[PDB]
Amino acid sequence: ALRAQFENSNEIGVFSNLTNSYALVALGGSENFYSVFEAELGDVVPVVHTTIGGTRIIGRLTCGNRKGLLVPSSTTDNELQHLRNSLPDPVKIQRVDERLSALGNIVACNDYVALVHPDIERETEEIIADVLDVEVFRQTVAGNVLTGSYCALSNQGALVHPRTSIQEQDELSSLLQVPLVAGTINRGSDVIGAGLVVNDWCAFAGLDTTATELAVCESIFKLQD
Amino acid sequence: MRVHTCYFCSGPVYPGHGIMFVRNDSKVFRFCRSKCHKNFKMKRNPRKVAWTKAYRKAHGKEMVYDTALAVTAARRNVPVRYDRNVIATTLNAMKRVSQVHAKRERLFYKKRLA
Amino acid sequence: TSGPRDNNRNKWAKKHLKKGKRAKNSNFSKFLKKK
Amino acid sequence: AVFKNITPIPDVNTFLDVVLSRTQRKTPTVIRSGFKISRIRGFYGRKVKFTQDTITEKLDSILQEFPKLNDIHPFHADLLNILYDRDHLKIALSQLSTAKHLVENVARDYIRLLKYGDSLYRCKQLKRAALGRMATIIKRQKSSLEFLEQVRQHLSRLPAIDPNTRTLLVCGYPNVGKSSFMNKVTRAQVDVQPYAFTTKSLFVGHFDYKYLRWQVIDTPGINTIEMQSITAMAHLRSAVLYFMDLSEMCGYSVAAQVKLYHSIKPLFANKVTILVLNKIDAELLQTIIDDGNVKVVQTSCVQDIGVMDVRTTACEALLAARARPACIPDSVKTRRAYDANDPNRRILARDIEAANGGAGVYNVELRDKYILQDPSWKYDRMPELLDGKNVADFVDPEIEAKLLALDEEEERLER
Amino acid sequence: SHCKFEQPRHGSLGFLPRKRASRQRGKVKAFPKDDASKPVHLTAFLGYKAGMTHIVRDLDRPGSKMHKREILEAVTVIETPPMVVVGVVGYVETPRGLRSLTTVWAEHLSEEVKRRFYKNWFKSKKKAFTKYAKKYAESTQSINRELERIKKYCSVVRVLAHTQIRKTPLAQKKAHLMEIQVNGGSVADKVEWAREHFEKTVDIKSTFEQNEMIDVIGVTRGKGNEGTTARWGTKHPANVQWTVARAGNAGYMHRTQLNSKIYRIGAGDDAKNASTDFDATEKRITPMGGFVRYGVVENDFVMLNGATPGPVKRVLTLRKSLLTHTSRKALEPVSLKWIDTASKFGHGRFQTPAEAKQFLGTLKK
Amino acid sequence: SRGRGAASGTKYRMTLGLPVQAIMNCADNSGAKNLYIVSVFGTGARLNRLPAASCGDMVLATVKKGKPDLRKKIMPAIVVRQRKAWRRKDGVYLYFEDNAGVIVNPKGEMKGSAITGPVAKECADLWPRIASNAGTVV
Amino acid sequence: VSLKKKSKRRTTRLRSRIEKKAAESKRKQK
RNA sequence: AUGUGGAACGGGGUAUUGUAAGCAGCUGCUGAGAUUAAGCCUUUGUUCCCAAGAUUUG
RNA sequence: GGAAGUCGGCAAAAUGGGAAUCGAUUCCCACUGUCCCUAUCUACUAUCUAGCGAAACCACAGCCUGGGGAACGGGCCAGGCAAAAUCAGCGGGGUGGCUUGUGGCAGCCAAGCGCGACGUUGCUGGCUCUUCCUAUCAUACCGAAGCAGAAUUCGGUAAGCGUUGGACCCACUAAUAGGGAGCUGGGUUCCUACUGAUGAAGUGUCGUCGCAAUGGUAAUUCAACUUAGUACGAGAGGAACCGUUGAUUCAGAUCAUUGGUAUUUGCGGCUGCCUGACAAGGCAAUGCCGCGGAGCUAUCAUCUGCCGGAUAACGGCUGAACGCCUCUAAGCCAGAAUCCGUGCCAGAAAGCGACGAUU
Repeated sequence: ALRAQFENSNEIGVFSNLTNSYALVALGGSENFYSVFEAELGDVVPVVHTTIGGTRIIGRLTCGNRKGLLVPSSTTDNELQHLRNSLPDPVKIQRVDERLSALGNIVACNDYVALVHPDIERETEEIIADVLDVEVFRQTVAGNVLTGSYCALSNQGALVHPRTSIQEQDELSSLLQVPLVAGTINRGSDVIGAGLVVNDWCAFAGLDTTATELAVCESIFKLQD
Repeated sequence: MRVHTCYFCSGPVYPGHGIMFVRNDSKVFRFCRSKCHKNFKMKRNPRKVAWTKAYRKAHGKEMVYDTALAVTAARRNVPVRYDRNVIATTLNAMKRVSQVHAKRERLFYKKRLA
Repeated sequence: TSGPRDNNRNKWAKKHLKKGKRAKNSNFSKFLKKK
Repeated sequence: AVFKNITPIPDVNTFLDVVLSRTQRKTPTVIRSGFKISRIRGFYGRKVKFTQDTITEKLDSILQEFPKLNDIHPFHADLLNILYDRDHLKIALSQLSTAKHLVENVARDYIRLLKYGDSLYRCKQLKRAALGRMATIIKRQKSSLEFLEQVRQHLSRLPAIDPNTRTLLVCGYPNVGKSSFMNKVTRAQVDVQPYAFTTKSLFVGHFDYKYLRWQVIDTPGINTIEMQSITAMAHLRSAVLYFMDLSEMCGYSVAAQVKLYHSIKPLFANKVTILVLNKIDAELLQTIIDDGNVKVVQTSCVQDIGVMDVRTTACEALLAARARPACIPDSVKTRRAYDANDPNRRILARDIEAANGGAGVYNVELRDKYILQDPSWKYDRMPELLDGKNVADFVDPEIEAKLLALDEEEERLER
Repeated sequence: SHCKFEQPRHGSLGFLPRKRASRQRGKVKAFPKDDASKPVHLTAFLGYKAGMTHIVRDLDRPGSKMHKREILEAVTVIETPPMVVVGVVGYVETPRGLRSLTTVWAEHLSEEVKRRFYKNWFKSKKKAFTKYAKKYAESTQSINRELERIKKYCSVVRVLAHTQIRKTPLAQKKAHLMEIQVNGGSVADKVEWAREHFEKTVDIKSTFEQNEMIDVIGVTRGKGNEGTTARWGTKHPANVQWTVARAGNAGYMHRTQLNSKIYRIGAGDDAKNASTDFDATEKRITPMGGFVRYGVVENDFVMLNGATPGPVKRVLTLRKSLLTHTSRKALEPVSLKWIDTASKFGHGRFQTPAEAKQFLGTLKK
Repeated sequence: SRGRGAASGTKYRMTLGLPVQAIMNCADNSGAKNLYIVSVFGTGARLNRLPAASCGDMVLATVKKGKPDLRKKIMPAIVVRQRKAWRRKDGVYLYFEDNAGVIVNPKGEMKGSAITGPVAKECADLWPRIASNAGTVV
Repeated sequence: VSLKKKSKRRTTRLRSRIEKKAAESKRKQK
């Protein structure tokens, strides 16, 4: 568990997306964010200094896992070509003709199971299962539709709202086959996805995250070893 | 940098030219010029407006299909890694599209003349 | 905020002109000058 | 309670000079006898009113910035009691408010008489009569303004306390190792000197432990300092951290310290005290140990041994009183953490930046990291459009084969 | 009594009088400071505003909000055929100013520059410079004397150059003749450079190089006599003062646009000047259907950012910046991605007739 | 400090099409329906010029129609959609068919949870919270 | 140049008024 | 004031509108027809006209 | 976008209308160039021309600054200045060297000449407009303060540049500082100036290219990235200089793109009218509607807005006066958005140079 700030913002999930096979960072701002990501994942997975549609919210615009990556309709051809050249061959990239352009807000996906916005298109769901090779389930998180923004997923742990009930907690854990904890990030902000990006072996949160919150994320993600 | 296709006339839309309209269902329409934009505002059906390629192709006035060169064009949603040999011989395939499509364009209208 | 008449702004503008930031103009002039 | 936000109080002379200078500079100055009497009356009326407004504006600023002793946490109210005599402070603040009302009354009275000014002179002296009375009113609070400024200066020095948070009060004999324990536990730089009662006032220092922050407040050793120390523990949800000189190297007898702790136990009740054996490296204690709440932890002050253990024990006592195969890469298992000083550490784009002109000048090459069969083309420009078609729609690794298949087909059509 | 509600002045006092410019050609009221450390180089050029278009370029502007994105910018296209050097003027510094000591002319003067000296070329007997040509042929030692005078006494060397207006598709036949100060080197070096450049053409390829920052100067469009509304932007006993906004001439004033960037210097003989590395698609800078009210560009051309004073087919002067200014906008390179050559005479929709013909069906004609 | 409060990036000049007194649609799920524009942040001293806002600008808003407890606060609002056509710096002209905005605190995180309708990318970039809680960003 | 804020030269009413009221001052002190 | 001369028309390109009259059998001729410089571009096209009258100038 | 204008829905658009209170008022909805913020189009006038052709008014006229005791004026005094003849606009021109920031009564002293200074003690009208002043609200730079940092208080130089939008109220803003020298509401019962446009004339004539005396002058503020979660701080919090990127206001341009405008009356559609009919066209004070190039235009579109000296507050060097000291007396250094230039605009129509031809 590490603390980082993009520019002077506590939301690093918005400006970056992290998987178990690659990292994506925003372009045009301060590369200190790219510098921090390279300091921990430079020797493990490639780090791509990319934008999506001339935009820096790539974290909440693109959802992906260790296998595949998705981009929205507004993704330019040049940027898509840039992403393909940067990423290694065993990783596949896919454009999505989805009405809900914010893929990072409508899809929360780990390497094996993904939980999606309830009103996603059938064609989007089919191509998600084809590219991501994960089981896709339509459900809301704490009565809230933005699963990708309001829930963070990893292979060994996950987080949701503190507003969720215990029975919702148990049901979500049972449907995801991964330990799940009700918590908060960045000192009381209930946007877990926007404030946290996690791979299977490291975690990044905003610099305003409390020590208690970092301990919670470390405890659920078993990152001490 | 994409030379899109207009919703109304089905013609090319270069950068700078035309209007982009986003509807509440997040659908994006591109209009090449003010004529097509205002016609869209009055909601005139392209299939019933004479001067549109959409009408011409849907009324039998344009080719049914042109499987030119075993492949003609597509909206590829899977990007392909950059290669010179691929990039140069596909530069040539571009042209080879053009003469073949130009040839069939002459033949079709000659057939339609009689 | 200080304006363009600022003596400071003039001073570090002069500092920029004192260094290689204007050497891209010297060799630029030399290229056409020689050709 | 951050008391630093109080504006500095000028002495009576500067206050009057600032007010009168502002009246002169911000209000019109020139008038002639030949002007309509209404304009003359309005002219001097503005100066009297403007001077009234400046005075109350300043006086209200004082009255609002000072903390209302009744509405504040009784820890700070009693602390301000021992230091400042709430009655003297309250009298001083009430004198300014009574002054404020008096300044308003005189101005209202003289504005009212000015409505009847018949000549440029009779207005001139009402204004002079006005401003002089406004000034003589202010000159009478010389003592009150001077007192409040002294109170202000010492208020800005006091530490920002927060009894709501978890705390652990440290009190005991003067220079009995409590200062050393506070310095070792918290980052606060508490001065340690051979002079007795070096800590004239309280010293608050935060310490992070058990995923929480505790505010350890060190009190004066045991006068006004002793009274302030007593009131510090009077109203605070915290535990006592008494340090008794085991070897009497601090100059205070162990029996005397035990007797003092027993006497002060009435105020130390409802807390988990500590029977610290200070200066361990450098009978009566049985009665203190009989209480049970005090933790007998040796404190080798000379050797700085046991301070961490005592702090951990005190913190614990205070807390008690209050298929998914994660395929981590093999390089991750042996990745050297990026720490700047080491030479083996690789470089980052941040360091390339400072070398190549810093923020705003360095152009990061996006293309510099492409997985690509060559590093030379790494700056090439890929054609995007050609003759109304994108090159992108046609990029196919087997596109040569589709072209040859085609060749055969066109050769068939021409024949 | 004071003004109750104040506003900034409706005009600019530094641009009045708003009178018609006494010239049609842009005057250079300041040439860049000379330096003997750098030897010879010119400092200005003369072109014609053909028309303006828009381009798409990738912006490599570090720290910008749109770093490494595709941006659209309006660009002005000025046709710049090479200019013929026909004279040299020596200027001596005096306690009364720079005074033109003498002038030396080339032997062979084209009809282009000869038309400048007449209001009616056909009626004239064309006697100008005839005796000058005679004395040039007879004795070159005299001409050597004035050049010796220039290199011995004069401190500023300027070359009289005229633009080949015949090459441009302009209906005007008079060539525009102006002085370009030869900056750099010793006075002798400038005099020599002028001598070996007599009667030869100097091109924009040798004056400017596609990345530098220049000042473009010219006479603005004429809007005629106008009231206070559009001339000035308008919403105690005395006499009316000069500061009061009044009704009069609006337009046709001598103006100077500073900090203009050349995005491209293209060659007329090349047929790829409108094509970029991202575009291919063989085309010329002239838009489909020709430039509106100018014609077809067939010579060297310069593409500047933004807009330049004056309408189409008017003469502009392009000078090197007087003062160095190393703003990263002035220092960054330019990599064009696409140039628009669709029909500006209406809502054009096709770049070239070649690529229009595949989309359109077989026209009966 | 409210003016550019938590912007995380500068905004390019955009056509202003929502002056004061404008009435415009609420876009979040907090329960408010309509908004009335009271003032716009970052307007200087221009004589007679009506204060105006664009996409991604922060305004002072009053909920004309909506939930009563959502009202009685002059709350900051982020204009996310605008009917007036504006030039995106890449050259394309954009205009959404309705004027929409979201109720937000002065810091820059809204009271709502999900945005109904398209979101301008200019709005989503000056306000990462809106981008985080947006459904479709165009 | 004057190089002053107040003119050193005086008006005829002003110069006449001095002898008007300077004499009265001597009358008053008498 | 006999010239890469000018002008009036004509063709072509480019644009605007939207598929004409008629021939016919909505469809085909027919993205046709009409307009296109009056402050659009071009012209081996035809026709036509100019090496003239007056005034002031050392 | 939708009365944000105005004292106010005056006037247009909705076709004017729904509910309340006493036709009026209010409210909610609706509409719209009243407004943000103006742009475009048409006719007439104004412009020029041919003909015709007045009147009011008229001591004489026609530049400004200071003074002329007043009444300052145009004539007088001292200055700035001052070059024919004119054209089109617009209407300007037909009473103290006062005063300012510090109240009234009594007593005690007492420098001094019965007073007696300072002290000291006793008590209750608003809508738009050019310019100037500094007595500075903000911006620039400084000094002091418990001024750790941030934020802030007071004071100095400083008028270069800004000082808003709405019904004292509430917002924005860096700030909403104070004053000097065309119009409307409630309350009492000719010439001259300014601005543009020509224009005879020395210098032989006509031109081309230039010089520059002088006059004017322009840019202003904010926040965003590092530098930073660093200096500082127990902590809370948390800057700056260099470098870079945008925006507010202002100024000057331009029409590639976008919107607007329609007499392209360009094309098409609808209604009615006109020849027997299939057709054919034409007409309707711009019949109505859609699109509509070109032009014009929009902070409704795009572009552009720079560096050299001298100083003020103030910080110092050497150094006397005054055997020490001292930023000052002789000298010197650094130093503000300040002053002067550069740059930008005009070009003396009575300033000038070079070149070309010369009946």
